[PDB]
Amino acid sequence: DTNQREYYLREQMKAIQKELGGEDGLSDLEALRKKIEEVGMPEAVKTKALKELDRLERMQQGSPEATVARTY
Amino acid sequence: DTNQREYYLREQMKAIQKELGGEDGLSDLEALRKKIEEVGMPEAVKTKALKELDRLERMQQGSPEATVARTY
Repeated sequence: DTNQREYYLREQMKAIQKELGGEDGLSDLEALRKKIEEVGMPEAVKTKALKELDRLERMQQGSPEATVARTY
Repeated sequence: DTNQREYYLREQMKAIQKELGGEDGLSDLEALRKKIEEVGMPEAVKTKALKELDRLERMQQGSPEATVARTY
């Protein structure tokens, strides 16, 4: 039930996050987060990929740093 | 008083320019939509064309990337 309350909270963040500037998509970073936990993968490289994803998530997009971390 | 005057006159003139605009002004958005919908066309490139159109619909000017997605 505590997770229920939390996931409602972030459902509301879904709503305003969507409508606050238009919706690019299901948030293709969230598509990457889904796909990482589908294909394979070994445990060490899954940890490395999730740290790389969280690093890409909190930087501003369109940076030349970000277009390398997405291609990787 | 001067700040409130500035904001009112600023968006007044911009609304004047919008009204002096019919059919979204020149409105290259609907022009490239008509340039999509009247030729071809396959189906995955339909999705690619509509997502590039939706990336053009959100941001309008200031970044190089808006004109990049226009040309692309």
